[PDB]
Amino acid sequence: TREGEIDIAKRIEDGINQVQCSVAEYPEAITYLLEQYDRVEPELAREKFAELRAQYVVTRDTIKATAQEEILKLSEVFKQFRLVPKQFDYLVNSMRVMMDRVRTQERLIMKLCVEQCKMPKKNFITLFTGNETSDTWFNAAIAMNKPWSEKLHDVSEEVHRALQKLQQIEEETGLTIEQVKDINRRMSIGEAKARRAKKEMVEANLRLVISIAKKYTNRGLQFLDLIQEGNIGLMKAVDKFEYRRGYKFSTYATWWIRQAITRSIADQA
Amino acid sequence: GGMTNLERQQILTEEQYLDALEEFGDEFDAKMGAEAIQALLKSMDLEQEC
Amino acid sequence: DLRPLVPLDGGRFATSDLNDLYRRVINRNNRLKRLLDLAAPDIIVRNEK
Amino acid sequence: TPEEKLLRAIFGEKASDVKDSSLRVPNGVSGTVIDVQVFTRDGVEKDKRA
Amino acid sequence: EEFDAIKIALASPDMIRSWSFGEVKKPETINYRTFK
RNA sequence: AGACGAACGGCGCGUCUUUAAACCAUGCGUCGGGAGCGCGGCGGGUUCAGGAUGAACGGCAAUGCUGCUCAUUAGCGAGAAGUUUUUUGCUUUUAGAAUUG
DNA sequence: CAATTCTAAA
Ligand SMILES: [Mg+2]
Repeated sequence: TREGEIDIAKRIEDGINQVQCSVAEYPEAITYLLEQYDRVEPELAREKFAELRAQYVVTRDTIKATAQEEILKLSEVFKQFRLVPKQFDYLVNSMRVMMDRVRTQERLIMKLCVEQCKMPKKNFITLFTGNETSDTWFNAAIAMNKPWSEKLHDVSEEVHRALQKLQQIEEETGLTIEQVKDINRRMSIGEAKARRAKKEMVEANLRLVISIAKKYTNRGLQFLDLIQEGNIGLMKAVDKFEYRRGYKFSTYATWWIRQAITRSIADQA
Repeated sequence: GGMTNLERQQILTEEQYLDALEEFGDEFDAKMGAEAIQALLKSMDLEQEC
Repeated sequence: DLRPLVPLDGGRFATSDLNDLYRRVINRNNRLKRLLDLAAPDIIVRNEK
Repeated sequence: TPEEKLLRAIFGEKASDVKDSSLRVPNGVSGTVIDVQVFTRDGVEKDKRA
Repeated sequence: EEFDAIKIALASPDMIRSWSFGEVKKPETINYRTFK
């Protein structure tokens, strides 16, 4: 089923492209990237990094319009770099930690709406969504004096300073919380298809891994140990899987499976 | 569930889960097993609901 | 002592059943510990749990 | 000792030791033995009393 | 110890660690050469 | 005939022969330490530093050392032998029949 | 429903 794996690979490339684009769209991710590059501190790499610096300064000088086409051409000129596993994972980790903080802010704010006043979900979704920073939810909610709009002054003040803490975190980020949630939605979208990719890979590849593992049945080691050890070996083999090979799938598994089973029987048997 | 039209109690099995995952990775907090139910019990508050 | 295992002759025993049950539970818990050590994939830990 | 009970479960060869479980009259029962009656399974050496 | 009433309730994990004296690790029981 | 087997000893027993090893792995089997406090301290852990090991440590702690003073066990029932040793010890439940008050 | 026999199935 070469279609599944080739789709998974190209779409993983798409997902990492999208999150890198969001990083280019996000200030402090770029500050972290340049900080760690300076800490690590090839002429092609050096001139590419000089181009990155020039791009960063010109884009941050031109925040005011053409910045959309500007970040588009930043996206196409920023994708020439191959992503190291550790570095990419760490940058993704930091920016998802930002995402977790923003999620915590979201969490805190809608506890201040949902249960304390038994807010209807549909009405809150329709009304609150869209602005997130205005009086459209602070003292416009009291405006219509609907049955869920009289016991909000008692909580509007904690909503208040919670959201000023939220805007403090906003200037900590730099681009308005609407924009931040949009880009976070974009990266989460790409990551969602990435997880679907690995999901499809494992679910379709279950049959292949059990089929290759079934070759051994009289080792004396449990059929269970066979399957999980073979599976883990095949997964770490697939983690850098190449579709360019003309060889079939089982060819790219026998040695890893064999060594994993050998270690298993040697250790616990 | 958060601001994603998700209900705290609705149960969605594997294939609807795949669909929802594609709809949303975040704000659909996919937890499974005892841990899931355990976490849920922590969220619920008694006296207000009481 | 509440679940004694009489040594009557070798491995065979006159015992309360619980030795077996504890043995099984400890085995499976150790196995799950191994999985979480090795970062195996989802469905395997699904079967484990 | 060790290596013996293991051998005991493996094949088993016990020392020719002796224990006695004769039939004693249950206590508080006087008597006067008026008859004895012996049964032997076919194909065994008999006894003088038989 | 000469008590006067029994209270029953659920056992918090801290209590479960309070009662015991140390974690139990291996499924093995005895030496099987000795009975130690 | 002696040696070693987590500290000492007795005995058991594995191996070796003037040597302390080896085997094994909560590093073998089994009995014993009239006394409590004191002295230091085998053994075994903690902290630190060194870069694969050195130092310090006292909760505790062995073989020992100078001292102060609190006084001597045992399941049950059968059985054996000579105040002393020694053997043994239950498939009980589930029903059914007859008979008591 | 307290024993007292005997039998039979694990
Ligand atoms: Mg009467």
